[PDB]
Amino acid sequence: MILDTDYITEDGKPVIRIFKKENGEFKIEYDRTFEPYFYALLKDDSAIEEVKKITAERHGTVVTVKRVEKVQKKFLGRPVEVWKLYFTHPQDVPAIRDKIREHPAVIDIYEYDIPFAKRYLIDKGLVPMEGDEELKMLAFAIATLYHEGEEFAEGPILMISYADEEGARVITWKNVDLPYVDVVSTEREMIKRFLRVVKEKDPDVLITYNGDNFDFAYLKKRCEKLGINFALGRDGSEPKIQRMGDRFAVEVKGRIHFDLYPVIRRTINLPTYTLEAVYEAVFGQPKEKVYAEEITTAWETGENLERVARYSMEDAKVTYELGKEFLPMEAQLSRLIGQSLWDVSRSSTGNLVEWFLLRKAYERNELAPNKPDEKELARRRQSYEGGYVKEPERGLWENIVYLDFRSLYPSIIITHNVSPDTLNREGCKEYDVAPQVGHRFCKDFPGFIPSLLGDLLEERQKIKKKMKATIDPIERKLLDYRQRRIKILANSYYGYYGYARARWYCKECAESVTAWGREYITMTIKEIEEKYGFKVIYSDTDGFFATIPGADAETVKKKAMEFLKYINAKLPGALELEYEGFYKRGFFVTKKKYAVIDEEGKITTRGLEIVRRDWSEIAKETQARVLEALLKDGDVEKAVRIVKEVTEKLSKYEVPPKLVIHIQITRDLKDYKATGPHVAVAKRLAAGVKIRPGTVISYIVLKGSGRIGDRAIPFDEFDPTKHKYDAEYYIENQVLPAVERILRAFGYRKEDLRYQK
DNA sequence: ATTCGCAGTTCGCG
DNA sequence: CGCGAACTGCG
Ligand SMILES: Nc1ncnc2c1ncn2[C@@H]1OC[C@H](OP(=O)(O)OP(=O)(O)OP(=O)(O)O)[C@H]1O
Ligand SMILES: [Mg+2]
Repeated sequence: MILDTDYITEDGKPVIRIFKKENGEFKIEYDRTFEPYFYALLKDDSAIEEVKKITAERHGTVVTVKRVEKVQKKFLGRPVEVWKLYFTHPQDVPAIRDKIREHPAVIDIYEYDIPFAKRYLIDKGLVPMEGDEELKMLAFAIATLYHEGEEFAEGPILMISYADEEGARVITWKNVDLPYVDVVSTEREMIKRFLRVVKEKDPDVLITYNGDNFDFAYLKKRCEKLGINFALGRDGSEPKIQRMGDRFAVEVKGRIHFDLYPVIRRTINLPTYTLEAVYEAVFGQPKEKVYAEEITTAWETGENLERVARYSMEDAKVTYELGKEFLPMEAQLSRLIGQSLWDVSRSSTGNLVEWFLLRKAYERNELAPNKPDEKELARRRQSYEGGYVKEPERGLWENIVYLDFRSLYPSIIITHNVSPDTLNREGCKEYDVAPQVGHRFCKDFPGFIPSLLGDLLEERQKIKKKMKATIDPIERKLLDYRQRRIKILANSYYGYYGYARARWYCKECAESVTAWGREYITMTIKEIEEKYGFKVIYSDTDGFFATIPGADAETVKKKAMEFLKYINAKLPGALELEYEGFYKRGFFVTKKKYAVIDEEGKITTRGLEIVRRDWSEIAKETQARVLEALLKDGDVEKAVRIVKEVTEKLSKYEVPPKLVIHIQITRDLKDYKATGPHVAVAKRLAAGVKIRPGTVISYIVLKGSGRIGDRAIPFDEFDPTKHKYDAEYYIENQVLPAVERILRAFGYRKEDLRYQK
């Protein structure tokens, strides 16, 4: 099982390093034979010798062209012969590719911007994480002595806990008597103790939670203080850090640093991403949280250190369980894209498509295009129209059915052969003309990209069928996450057409897939109203909510199933309309804001203020309560009593202050053109932190009139006595708007609700 | 740093 | 105050 790939330089030569474990043994393979290259299209084959003389220099040493080869490639399905220019070192290309393209005898060059490590996997035909090997893995987490100081790693690490299959152990240098706690002399003795354990446990996957930005960054800066060689890797190297765009990540060579934080962010969407809520949302079991202020206060006095070692023991055991459930999900995802697990688990969806097509373009012998310069990327500022959101029928309806298309946008690409190489190809015999935009796509041959999208949806349906055949609630819950990732990955190919930095950028292909679907969802809605006589309530892009105004649930289900028989046969190719779910009652506020319930006791909310992160907890709590009462048995008279019991309770001072709103800071400190209630909290207290993009600023609005921007004052600087809370504003700006937008369909102009006296 | 459609707060500002 | 620009997060 190829774990990862790498390359180093020995005396000006490249040495590919293949990290793999096979038959239960770790092994490194070195390949000094592989050679970098990039293709060049020439006007004539007589001017190749005058091109074989181009010379540059990287660091004061001459750059030449090693070997030259003549191959036949296919540019967007068009045959072409380009010259393959081999070089001695991968870094020779960026020093000479710009001098070669400026040559008057060349037309253009391709495949000059690609990592030499990923090039070895694209060529040769190697897929990481491919095999039946059982990977030995352990998770670890650390506890720090954190005062409210300034420097990052000024406080020492107190206890490094780790957990594998044998259990969770803690290593501290303080007097703690527990079965799983290892006591050492000083902080230096436990860091070298952790190295002794990592080398002894022999793991291939190092699991951490936010270890990219904290743990490895903390242990490193702490070893700078103690002068310790943090040789974690199989190669014997210290954990290397690579900056990804803005943030950074840490890799351990010879192993796989599995940071669960970037993976779980995309896998499941939750209000908070603390390890307590993640373990609760995945395993249904509560986990306690002790804070650094509680840890520091407990370590200074030397008392209550049993909980700190108990909490740290939980962090290692919880991280290992999570890292064990999500590893097969990222292992297969690494097999699809064909790159290292460390890259795939933390890279964007746009790069996963980039790595996948480059591997396929080498199989199809397709010469991949290039990324745009400033000129071409400026042309791609064009926008297109896509998505038909129907104005919903405001009010409460019953016995509603949600019939949504199954992978609408990818199926349109597969069925209509939507591809840049099929777009307006003059000469073919069969065309598929797109609505409104008028683009036509050749169908004589399977175009590049639709042929790849077919097998991706087959890998998702296999996971969908495993869910039905699985009785384990947690094991089937992970499969729901896997089939959901393939859905997001498939639609990324459609958005990849609209991506300005995409190699296979085709706005026409993107605008056509949006032209379709808009035609399909409007066609499908009219077939339900004119025939069968459904009352379509609201549609977004893939489906709609339809019902019969008076028929019971039995008639609506049967008639909807017959409608599925009378649409799928009419829809061509991969286009299919499926029965996703029936619902007892459902409220539709406005566009993309609605609530719905199953026949079984549960509530599903989409777009409403409950899911919004930047709202007061009382606004989400009350809105969920008035929704829970409405969908259970109507009883709006009882729901109105709920909207008044909190406003009257808001007259007196609130419960221990919820009413915390959360808005992170985008842009950069002062790059704003307008300051709201937050940002003003960032403008103040800035002389503070770096105020880097992505910092949540939670404030509390108090005092009285005017601002807003001048009435907050966050949460860390709050006092219920000297700083009189408002107990208002939230009755007009938080709670009441998120509620009136619901009850207004019943005839309440907010004249009711309050007042006293 | 896949695409676009979407409701909404906030408020400087003639 | 009504309207628009900026800003936030969700689908
Ligand atoms: N991030 C996205 N960007 C653009 N279009 C998207 C995105 N996610 C989805 N879409 C597209 O817009 C809607 C549609 O995603 P559905 O919620 O309707 O779910 P499925 O149909 O894919 O999969 P199912 O049958 O429910 O199992 C998808 O085509
Ligand atoms: Mg969805």
